[PDB]
Amino acid sequence: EDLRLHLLLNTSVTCNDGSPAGYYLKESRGSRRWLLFLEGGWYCFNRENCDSRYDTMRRLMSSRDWPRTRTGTGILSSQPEENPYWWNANMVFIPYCSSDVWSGASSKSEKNEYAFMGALIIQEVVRELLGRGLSGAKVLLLAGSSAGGTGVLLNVDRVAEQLEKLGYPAIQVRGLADSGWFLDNKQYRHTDCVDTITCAPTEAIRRGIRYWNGVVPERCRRQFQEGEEWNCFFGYKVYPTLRSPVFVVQWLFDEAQLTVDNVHLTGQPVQEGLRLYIQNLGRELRHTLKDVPASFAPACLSHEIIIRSHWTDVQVKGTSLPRALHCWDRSLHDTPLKGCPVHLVDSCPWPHCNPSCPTG
Ligand SMILES: Cc1ccccc1OCC(=O)Nc1ccc2[nH]nnc2c1
Ligand SMILES: *[C@@H]1O[C@H](CO)[C@@H](O)[C@H](O)[C@H]1NC(C)=O
Repeated sequence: EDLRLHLLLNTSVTCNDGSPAGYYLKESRGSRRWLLFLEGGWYCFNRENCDSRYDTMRRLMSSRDWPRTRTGTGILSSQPEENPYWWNANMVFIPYCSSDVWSGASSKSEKNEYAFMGALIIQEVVRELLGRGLSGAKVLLLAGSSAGGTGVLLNVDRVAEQLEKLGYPAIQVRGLADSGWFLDNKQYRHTDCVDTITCAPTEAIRRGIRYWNGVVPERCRRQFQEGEEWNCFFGYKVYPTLRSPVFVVQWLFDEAQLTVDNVHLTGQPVQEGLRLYIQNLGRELRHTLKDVPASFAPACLSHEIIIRSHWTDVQVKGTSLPRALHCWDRSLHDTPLKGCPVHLVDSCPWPHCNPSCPTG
């Protein structure tokens, strides 16, 4: 009940169906910390699959049925028992209603059945919050899970630039990308992109960018250039182009990654081909995080962590995620810290080799 809905006052910034986008807010009068969380929820990339999403996932495409309040959980909780890290922060939950991995900049019109405005929704939320206390902030942490985690990578630097051009260069913009660090790897079984379920992420995102009028960070765009902006949706490719500090949270054996790799576990014995596939996926993920100084990557088969009520339970090398985020805060005061690590990547090679992995 802690977060209260506000629909955007700028009615031109809309969910997929043209209804107003919005945000849920719980203010903390004492605090100059602001947490803006980007909800996840896959994406759609053509008329037919967006139509189907509108039938059975309408809250991800429309505000018409949104409730007036939401309960803050995990990193959005205001109870220190549940949220050791930022329980006293101003809390913002931004519903994902643009189906575009937070990248879109296109309105519904005579040529567009749907609006894809994810990148504009974030900018408009930031603008409207500045009159609600964000103008006094010292840190704005843009966080997100799954498609919202990818959205952090695509938008954190644009939020920084926006605040600079609005006259607030003192607000420190940082990112926390959870479960949004995907690999454009070989699938375990492969299909040509002939419909929605057969379309590999690289091809689905390439089509999505054109359907959404998707935008990516400027430095990444200049590296990959026209026709190749889909590359900037892959964390290991976009991360090195970013200037804002970003903490990366990623399960080594993410269930969404395995799904897009056409791996479906049943509990039956894993044979050698699939064993090597899974072990190689964990090794590749670990490799992409080698030069990411702020990261938390447990060897578990799971998906998302930061808004889960029991997010405090998982540890890597004996350090929980709330502790690692606290150590990250200390490291950004402006040399490593004794017993306060920020780079926590498991080295064991199979899901649940870490005993603190979520049970399910
Ligand atoms: C794949 C990919 C590559 C680069 C960037 C984003 C991305 O995808 C975002 C997402 O949200 N994906 C997703 C997949 C499978 C899922 N199963 N359940 N939720 C799921 C979400
Ligand atoms: C409303 O949003 C649109 C799209 O982002 C933007 O072009 C316009 O300037 C905004 N209007 C105001 C008053 O902020």
